[PDB]
Amino acid sequence: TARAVTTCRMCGAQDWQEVVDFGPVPLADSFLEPAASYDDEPRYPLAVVSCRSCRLMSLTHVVDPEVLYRTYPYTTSDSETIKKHMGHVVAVCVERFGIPEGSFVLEIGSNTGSQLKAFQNAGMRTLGIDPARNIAAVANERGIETLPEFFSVDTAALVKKTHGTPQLVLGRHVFAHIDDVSAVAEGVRDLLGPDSLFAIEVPYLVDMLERNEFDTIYHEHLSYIGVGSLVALFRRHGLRVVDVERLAVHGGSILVFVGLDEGTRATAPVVEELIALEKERGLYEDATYERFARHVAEITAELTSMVRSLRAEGKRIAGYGAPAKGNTLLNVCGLTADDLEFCCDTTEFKQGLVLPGTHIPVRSPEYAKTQAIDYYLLLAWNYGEEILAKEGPFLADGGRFILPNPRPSIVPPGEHHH
Ligand SMILES: C[S@@+](CC[C@H](N)C(=O)[O-])C[C@H]1O[C@@H](n2cnc3c(N)ncnc32)[C@H](O)[C@@H]1O
Ligand SMILES: Cc1cn([C@H]2C[C@H](O)[C@@H](COP(=O)(O)OP(=O)(O)O)O2)c(=O)[nH]c1=O
Ligand SMILES: [Zn+2]
Repeated sequence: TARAVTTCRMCGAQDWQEVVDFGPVPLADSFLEPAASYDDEPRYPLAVVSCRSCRLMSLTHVVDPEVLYRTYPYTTSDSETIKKHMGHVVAVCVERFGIPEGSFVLEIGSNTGSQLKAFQNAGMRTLGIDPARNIAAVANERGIETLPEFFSVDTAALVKKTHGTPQLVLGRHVFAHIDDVSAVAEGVRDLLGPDSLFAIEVPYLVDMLERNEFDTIYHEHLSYIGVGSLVALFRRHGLRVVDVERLAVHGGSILVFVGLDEGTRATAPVVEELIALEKERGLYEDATYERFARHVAEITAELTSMVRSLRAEGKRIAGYGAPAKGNTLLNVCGLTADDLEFCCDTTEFKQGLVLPGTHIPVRSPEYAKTQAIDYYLLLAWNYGEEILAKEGPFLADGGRFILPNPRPSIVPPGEHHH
């Protein structure tokens, strides 16, 4: 079973309001071999709570990281969107903070090592840390040195001893996946020199609330983060938030730079600005999260009836992409193989498998192109621009997409938008 949250990860208080509860839900990245039955499929409570002190949003429970990540088989996206964004991460880190060539960049949750590869092409020394054994072996094979472990205070000390002081420590979409964020902050503090930086990229709570991105709630995602809660945490570990960049990726994200409290790096005014913006948009008030809650109920209900209505008219519907978040979407909406006949997905490992809970089949794009699908529910909506850009033939044939946020809508729209 999953361990229950007592006190807050960031600020250490214990005072939260309930925001939404989806009950027991199977793990979003636990895809299944098809056929037979699925009686023993594990399910865990999926509910979110908001800490009234620092306003970290968090799941009620913490599924064991060993279970989640040790055989995590899914590689970093090889999409043009992510290739470009990884190049941008390098650019921002190097150019904004003046990291010279030959500097050392450590990455937490480095996966297959593609982000590090880009840092190596910019002339940097690198090292990865990722517990997915399979994936770490691929990175190591490719020539990108990766320790096959979770990040910790002791692994941090092993890195310092063997590899030295990093000019940059990077964690992309991994900081929200770690329960003991205090230990990370400690390992980081020990690692950083006077002008070293700790940069983390996470989905921005402001964007999640405003665009009603409830499908981004899943067990892997323990935290849902704003700038406020991070300052609260780093205060308690001799670390200080020095800069933030808002990004379009993954439905609205923040790339947060953190340095030693008593180090070289000055705090930029942007940090205060975003903290003021968070207050100004109701993040410290109960109503905001009750409003989120009904938006979810509204979107969930109108998404299912929209799907079931179209099916009743004799239209065929499939899912486009089989991302982790799509499995929250379809489980919460209670959709099944009768509603979506398959989900197409470019991930070879996923092809031939079946989705968690809903048990919808996952098929290949080459198969999908042989089927007369009228609507695709766009589950990988964070890649909307890239996806729509290569689906001209489908759209030209009168095919349509259903987007789940900010509100359910049909692409193409009825008129040209300027
Ligand atoms: C969703 S992925 C992020 C992959 C990559 N950073 C990206 O942005 O595409 C989460 C990755 O972090 C790894 N991970 C999870 N918990 C970790 C921890 N405590 N320390 C280091 N890596 C971790 C997982 O094995 C997985 O490869
Ligand atoms: C960009 C793109 C992604 N996909 C799929 C590949 C991935 O399995 C999924 C995107 O998942 P992603 O959001 O990158 O991560 P996660 O594995 O946590 O969901 O969508 C397509 O099928 N076609 C596409 O054009
Ligand atoms: Zn808190």
